Amino acid sequence: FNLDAEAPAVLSGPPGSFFGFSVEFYRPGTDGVSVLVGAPKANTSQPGVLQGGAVYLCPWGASPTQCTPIEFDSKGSRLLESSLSSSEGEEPVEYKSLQWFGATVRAHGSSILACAPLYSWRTEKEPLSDPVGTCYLSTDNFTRILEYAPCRSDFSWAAGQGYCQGGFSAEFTKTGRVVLGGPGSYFWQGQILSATQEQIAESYYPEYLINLVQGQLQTRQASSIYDDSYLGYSVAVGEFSGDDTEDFVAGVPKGNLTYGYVTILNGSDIRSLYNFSGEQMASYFGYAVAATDVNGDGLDDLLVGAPLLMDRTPDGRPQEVGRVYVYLQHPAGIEPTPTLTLTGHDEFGRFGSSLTPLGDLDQDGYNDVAIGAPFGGETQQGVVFVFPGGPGGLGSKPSQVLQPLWAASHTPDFFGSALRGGRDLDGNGYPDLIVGSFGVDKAVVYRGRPIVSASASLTISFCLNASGKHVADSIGFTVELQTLTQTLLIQNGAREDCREMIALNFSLDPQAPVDSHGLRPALHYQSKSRIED
Amino acid sequence: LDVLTQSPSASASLGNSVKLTCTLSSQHSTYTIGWYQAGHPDKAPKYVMYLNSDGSHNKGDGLPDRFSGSSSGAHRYLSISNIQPEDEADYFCGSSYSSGYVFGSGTKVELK
Amino acid sequence: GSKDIKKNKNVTNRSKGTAEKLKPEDITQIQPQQLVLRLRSGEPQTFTLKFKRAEDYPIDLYYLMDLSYSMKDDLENVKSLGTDLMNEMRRITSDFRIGFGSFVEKTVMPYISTTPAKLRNPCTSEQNCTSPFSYKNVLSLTNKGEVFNELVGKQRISGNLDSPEGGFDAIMQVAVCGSLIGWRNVTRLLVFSTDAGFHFAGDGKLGGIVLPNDGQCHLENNMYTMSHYYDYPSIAHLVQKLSENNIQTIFAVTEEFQPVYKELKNLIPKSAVGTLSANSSNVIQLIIDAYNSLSSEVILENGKLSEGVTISYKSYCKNGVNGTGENGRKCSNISIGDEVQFEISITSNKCPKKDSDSFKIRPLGFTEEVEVILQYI
Amino acid sequence: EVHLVESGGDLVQPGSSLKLSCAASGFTFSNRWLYWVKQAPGKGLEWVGGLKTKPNLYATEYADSVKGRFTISRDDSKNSLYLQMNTLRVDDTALYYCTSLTGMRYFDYWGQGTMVTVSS
Ligand SMILES: *[C@@H]1O[C@H](CO)[C@@H](O[C@@H]2O[C@H](CO)[C@@H](O[C@@H]3O[C@H](CO[C@H]4O[C@H](CO[C@H]5O[C@H](CO)[C@@H](O)[C@H](O)[C@@H]5O)[C@@H](O)[C@H](O[C@H]5O[C@H](CO)[C@@H](O)[C@H](O)[C@@H]5O)[C@@H]4O)[C@@H](O)[C@H](O[C@H]4O[C@H](CO)[C@@H](O)[C@H](O)[C@@H]4O)[C@@H]3O)[C@H](O)[C@H]2NC(C)=O)[C@H](O)[C@H]1NC(C)=O
Ligand SMILES: *[C@@H]1O[C@H](CO)[C@@H](O[C@@H]2O[C@H](CO)[C@@H](O[C@@H]3O[C@H](CO)[C@@H](O)[C@H](O[C@H]4O[C@H](CO)[C@@H](O)[C@H](O)[C@@H]4O)[C@@H]3O)[C@H](O)[C@H]2NC(C)=O)[C@H](O)[C@H]1NC(C)=O
Ligand SMILES: *[C@@H]1O[C@H](CO)[C@@H](O[C@@H]2O[C@H](CO)[C@@H](O[C@@H]3O[C@H](CO)[C@@H](O)[C@H](O)[C@@H]3O)[C@H](O)[C@H]2NC(C)=O)[C@H](O)[C@H]1NC(C)=O
Ligand SMILES: *[C@@H]1O[C@H](CO)[C@@H](O[C@@H]2O[C@H](CO)[C@@H](O[C@@H]3O[C@H](CO)[C@@H](O)[C@H](O)[C@@H]3O)[C@H](O)[C@H]2NC(C)=O)[C@H](O)[C@H]1NC(C)=O
Ligand SMILES: *[C@@H]1O[C@H](CO)[C@@H](O[C@@H]2O[C@H](CO)[C@@H](O[C@@H]3O[C@H](CO)[C@@H](O)[C@H](O)[C@@H]3O)[C@H](O)[C@H]2NC(C)=O)[C@H](O)[C@H]1NC(C)=O
Ligand SMILES: *[C@@H]1O[C@H](CO)[C@@H](O[C@@H]2O[C@H](CO)[C@@H](O[C@@H]3O[C@H](CO)[C@@H](O)[C@H](O)[C@@H]3O)[C@H](O)[C@H]2NC(C)=O)[C@H](O)[C@H]1NC(C)=O
Ligand SMILES: *[C@@H]1O[C@H](CO)[C@@H](O[C@@H]2O[C@H](CO)[C@@H](O)[C@H](O)[C@H]2NC(C)=O)[C@H](O)[C@H]1NC(C)=O
Ligand SMILES: *[C@@H]1O[C@H](CO)[C@@H](O[C@@H]2O[C@H](CO)[C@@H](O)[C@H](O)[C@H]2NC(C)=O)[C@H](O)[C@H]1NC(C)=O
Ligand SMILES: *[C@@H]1O[C@H](CO)[C@@H](O[C@@H]2O[C@H](CO)[C@@H](O)[C@H](O)[C@H]2NC(C)=O)[C@H](O)[C@H]1NC(C)=O
Ligand SMILES: *[C@@H]1O[C@H](CO)[C@@H](O[C@@H]2O[C@H](CO)[C@@H](O)[C@H](O)[C@H]2NC(C)=O)[C@H](O)[C@H]1NC(C)=O
Ligand SMILES: *[C@@H]1O[C@H](CO)[C@@H](O)[C@H](O)[C@H]1NC(C)=O
Ligand SMILES: [Ca+2]
Ligand SMILES: [Ca+2]
Ligand SMILES: [Ca+2]
Ligand SMILES: [Ca+2]
Ligand SMILES: [Ca+2]
Ligand SMILES: [Ca+2]
Ligand SMILES: [Ca+2]
Repeated sequence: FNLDAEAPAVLSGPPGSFFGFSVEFYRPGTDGVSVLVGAPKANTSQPGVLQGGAVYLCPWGASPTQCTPIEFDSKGSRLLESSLSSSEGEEPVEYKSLQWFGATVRAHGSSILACAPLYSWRTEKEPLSDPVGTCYLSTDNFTRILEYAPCRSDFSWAAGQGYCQGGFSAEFTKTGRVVLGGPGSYFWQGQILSATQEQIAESYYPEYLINLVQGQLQTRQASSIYDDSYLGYSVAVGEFSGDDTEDFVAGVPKGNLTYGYVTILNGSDIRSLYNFSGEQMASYFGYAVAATDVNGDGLDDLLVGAPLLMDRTPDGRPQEVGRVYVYLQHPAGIEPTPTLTLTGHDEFGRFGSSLTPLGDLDQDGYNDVAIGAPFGGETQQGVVFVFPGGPGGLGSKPSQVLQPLWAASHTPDFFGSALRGGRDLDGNGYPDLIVGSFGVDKAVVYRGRPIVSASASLTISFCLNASGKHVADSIGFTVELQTLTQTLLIQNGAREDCREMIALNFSLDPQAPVDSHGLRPALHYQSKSRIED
Repeated sequence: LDVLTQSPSASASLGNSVKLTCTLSSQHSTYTIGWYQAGHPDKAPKYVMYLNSDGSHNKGDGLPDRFSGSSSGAHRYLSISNIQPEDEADYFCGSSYSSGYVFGSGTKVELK
Repeated sequence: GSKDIKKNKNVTNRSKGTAEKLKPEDITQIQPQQLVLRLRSGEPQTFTLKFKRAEDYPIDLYYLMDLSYSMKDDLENVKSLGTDLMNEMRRITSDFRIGFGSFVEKTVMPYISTTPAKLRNPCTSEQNCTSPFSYKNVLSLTNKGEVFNELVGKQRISGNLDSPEGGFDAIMQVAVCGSLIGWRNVTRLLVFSTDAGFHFAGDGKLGGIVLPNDGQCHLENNMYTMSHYYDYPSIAHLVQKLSENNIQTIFAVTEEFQPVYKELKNLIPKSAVGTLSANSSNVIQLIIDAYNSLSSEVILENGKLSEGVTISYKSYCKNGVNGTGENGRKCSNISIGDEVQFEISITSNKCPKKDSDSFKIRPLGFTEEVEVILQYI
Repeated sequence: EVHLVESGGDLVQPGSSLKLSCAASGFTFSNRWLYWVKQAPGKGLEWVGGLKTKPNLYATEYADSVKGRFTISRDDSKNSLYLQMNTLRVDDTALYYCTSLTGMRYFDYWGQGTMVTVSS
């Protein structure tokens, strides 16, 4: 169906960099529109830093689709003031080597948040190797870049925030509030951790590595019975409280005696509103979370991924085949149990490692969803499945399946391990999709085709009538009577077109001209392409 | 802007506990505050502690460990566990905000 | 439809004495070893197999131990299993062999404190811990019980940062390393001894580890190399590799972690859980109670069916208790020298492109099989 | 160690102007934000204003009781901070303390402030 899968645009980064680990749209609009791609293991022009990571800007509308790295940071690792003051000689406070910068990339307007969840530091008091998080926030198109490291604090070891790994997951709300997950706080209880770009800017005191973002929200420490839960392994945002301010969805994949759970935290406060819990022990429920209105009721519906889920075959053999759980929101609340569940078909395929909204991909009235299986397909390179929106929620079977056009190799591709959708790159009025594939150091861009709606009838004569959203003025059709065959241009604004002289069968002309954007129209579902008397 | 509210006095017998309170503005109920001890005869203030919305605190480098802090919504507390003569002082609450700093009106701690 | 039983060599008589003890290939416990079934469209075809638990089938035991610091007093009590367990097993079988291996965690940055001091000694300075490791195969299976006491008595305890431990990529290596561990075609018992929860797949992502476990042997100099490169296995990959390699797992775990391992038991077929004493002082009776639970039950697996074929089971057990459906694969209370019956119905919905295919029905925990050969009419 | 030392306290008529100075020692003065806090002769602390470092463009802040009347300045080559006070009120009588903010926004070091006595 609607994504142009026969010739998508392929971006490629340095070999062995993990380019395509995280992906995003930047400045989606009439001008400046670009793709951002993270490369966690890339090399960087920073003094004494090995595999520090990178983020690549890949401008759209350039036909070779070239990519250039962004310097969020350009310094080496900082030094201990006591050491550079001492006859013993200098030592680092920081360990930027192998930090995984660009393992999370997010953008909102002209601002970009890029995070390094394997960053760690020597606390300035005593020798430690604490994997606190760090992120760099760019504001006003690289006019200013700010280090945000909210778990880097005086609470410095695994028992406090010292292992937090903040920016292991991240989001921006509709107003531009930064939201982070850090799965390692308080003996791996984990934490959600949120500030506005105005607070992050007002906090700026670069001489201090432990610093206050006054007014920041964060979830409290709980009793030791909650340890090893991993809260904030994944985060998403949607309006679930019924107020004006989006509410943070977060994944707890090891919580609840290793069954896993998902929590919705309210915006404005950070207090819990609803909880959903996993079907099976050590199925990774909350590996991925998403929120979008899939039935068009006006309310965000929750989606949750459990990639490791088992079932058994009708034969009786067990298999790892991941599951995605869907929970529609009603005006009374969200139900504590799934309204639909989708299951994978490939053993070890990991269906539900990735979720994204597509917006309304086919302009049908309902938001569609893409779901990834990083090890799916007949040669285990990976797959992406498009599931259609509709009045009952998602359809239970996909409207499209996306797969690599390149051949298999000595190591996995992880195609569909990262997804971003629901913005429009070429500006044709249909949403587009970016797929990450970091095992080959690639990312792939799939574009929504224009949709034509059509009708025709026999009147022994025959008549034709066709129109479509954002389609050109004249639409090319080809027609067969069963014999006579014809090719016609039908105007998109017409009432009808008709001919004087069984079955009538038609299609969009396969050799008709390519549109201004480089695409051809798709004929919509139903639309009765054949009539017989 | 940020308003910090303190009671003018608190008291306890030598060897009993004291709790001071400082209340933040309801718009600013999640802000982190510093505590200062400053009543010693015409001497400059001394940083005691800072205290977070969640109750987490960190003490100054020389503080006797009798001092500890806790939080409840907009309220912030300093607890002194067993009052010595050297705990008899003014204690000032204080909060940084987007365009400056503000101090509470101070609480005197008295032996009885 | 028609059927023909081709081999039908009898299950063993109850053994007369020590004068000629049988080899584990000569002992027969499942009755028809091969038969051919002519299937015809939608017609169901039923056959029956008998099972009989043999008198003295050999045992291999691998003891796999958590060597994090809280197991220090456990290790002091475990030094003597290589003679005490050899003695208490001498009433259970003529042939028994014992092996030892030990685990801690992945040796990478979230799971271990990575300062030069905590790499040399993972613990507080008064505790003499060795540096961390993922898995050691200390002693491949042997009948020389005093070599277990010797080698296990000279191991040194280690330490780790996060509470759940890296035991699942030690279970994987014990299953898939075969001839390095030294396993025979006998009952393979794995004792997994620990006082913490388990790391599983997706926990590698916090350390930047994203390749799934391939489930292959990576031992060099008896150490597991590449724990930094492959993620932990999922339960669904251990379910596969334990069942494929005939291994029956005893989770000998402390009283705190019973409610997690009691559910890992429900996922991993033909496995058992015991309540370990804080100092492993009950180990010999824990293993023997668990072995009696593992050994007194049968479960029938089958190989993958071809397209449109279907299978179902009925089971007839001791004291007249029976079963049907997926419960028809099970049978229980099977005493030494006791006998059991199953009836199994094949069915088809198609005529495939080839006139035949075949598949094996087999008791979990054993290499003995019935081959069913299908002829499509 | 880590001293701050205020100078320039005096008795002056209302409507006059006065210059207060503070010298730092034992810490890197160009790496800390410095601040003025007054205390009137029987009253609680009041923040007067402050002045950031070079990466924060030497930005400067003042209380509404003080805006447009006073001005704060810095010399990182002299390890020294200044307050210029103009059109003094009788309300400006206080001990003026010189002090430093940490990253966690607490005053770690204080001097021992100069008395200013604005009186006829
Ligand atoms: C979705 O699911 C999640 C679970 O997966 C669920 O969240 C859990 O919900 C329960 C119930 O709400 C939580 O348990 C409660 O936690 C309360 C807070 O505990 C901490 O703070 C306590 C109060 O002191 C702090 O806060 C006060 C504020 O007033 C402040 O003054 C203090 O200075 C301080 O800052 C504290 O007492 C408590 O102590 C425990 O933890 C500390 C370590 O931090 C430990 O040292 C203590 O020994 C102790 O174990 C903790 O610090 C708590 O107040 C509350 O208490 C109730 O239970 C006790 C008995 O257990 C009663 O005596 C008491 O009267 C109360 O009834 C209770 O323990 C739990 O923490 C959540 N887990 C999380 C967040 O992970 C969500 O609610 C679900 N959402 C839904 C259903 O929609
Ligand atoms: C927001 O920030 C981004 C990132 O900087 C910025 O995108 C960049 O804009 C610059 C300026 O247009 C681009 O620089 C161009 O690079 C190409 C080669 O790749 C050159 O051929 C271009 O030459 C033109 O501009 C030169 C300026 O020195 C002229 O001398 C020359 O004659 C040409 O006129 C030019 O140097 C850069 O490639 C992009 N980078 C990417 C990947 O987009 C964006 O423009 C900013 N948007 C704003 C300010 O709104
Ligand atoms: C970032 O830079 C580092 C360092 O240059 C790159 O690491 C280097 O990778 C190469 C090529 O594989 C290594 O050379 C190879 O060595 C092996 C033997 O170890 C040999 O078989 C080959 O013939 C070969 O030359 C090299 O050792 C290694 N160096 C270091 C310091 O690690 C790395 O690939 C770069 N990463 C990215 C993302 O660009
Ligand atoms: C998500 O968080 C927001 C913010 O806390 C919640 O909205 C809050 O709701 C409470 C209770 O209604 C409001 O208290 C108010 O007090 C004033 C008097 O001071 C009273 O006049 C109001 O009618 C109300 O009782 C609070 O102001 C309000 N805060 C905001 C920012 O609107 C919201 O309820 C939470 N999510 C849900 C819906 O559970
Ligand atoms: C391992 O743990 C077991 C069980 O916790 C320990 O067993 C205990 O052994 C002690 C000896 O240190 C026994 O104590 C003695 O009991 C007798 C009779 O009550 C008394 O007269 C002695 O003075 C002494 O207290 C104890 O009864 C026994 N049971 C328990 C649970 O304590 C065992 O010692 C531990 N160590 C090893 C290496 O086995
Ligand atoms: C569960 O399954 C077993 C096995 O099919 C059933 O055993 C059946 O029991 C009946 C009644 O005893 C047998 O009929 C009679 O058996 C006696 C000996 O037990 C014999 O002397 C009579 O001449 C007559 O055959 C039947 O043969 C026997 N079938 C088999 C194959 O053992 C049992 O009844 C079932 N019980 C349940 C749970 O319904
Ligand atoms: C954690 O997961 C367990 C298992 O799913 C939950 O226990 C279940 O509770 C639901 C609702 O009562 C039942 O329908 C299931 O049958 C229960 N399953 C089991 C295994 O007992 C438990 O409620 C969950 N806790 C949380 C986080 O809500
Ligand atoms: C109208 O119908 C005819 C018959 O299906 C189509 O002609 C065949 O279409 C199929 C499927 O596209 C092709 O594989 C054949 O090669 C075509 N040739 C024939 C006649 O067998 C024709 O494409 C249809 N065209 C329109 C205008 O709808
Ligand atoms: C911790 O234990 C190890 C092993 O026993 C000790 O190292 C041994 O020390 C003895 C006595 O000095 C030597 O004979 C061995 O050759 C050493 N072997 C090793 C491991 O190198 C180590 O000294 C002990 N440390 C503490 C804290 O007591
Ligand atoms: C245990 O049983 C397995 C399976 O029967 C044996 O493996 C087979 O051994 C024969 C003879 O070497 C080979 O021809 C087969 O290809 C092997 N198949 C498998 C499963 O690999 C194994 O040799 C037996 N080992 C013992 C201890 O008897
Ligand atoms: C086995 O049979 C005996 C009776 O002979 C009975 O007491 C025992 O409970 C049975 N065990 C089970 C239920 O497997
Ligand atoms: Ca809301
Ligand atoms: Ca909806
Ligand atoms: Ca749609
Ligand atoms: Ca488009
Ligand atoms: Ca332990
Ligand atoms: Ca112990
Ligand atoms: Ca561990």
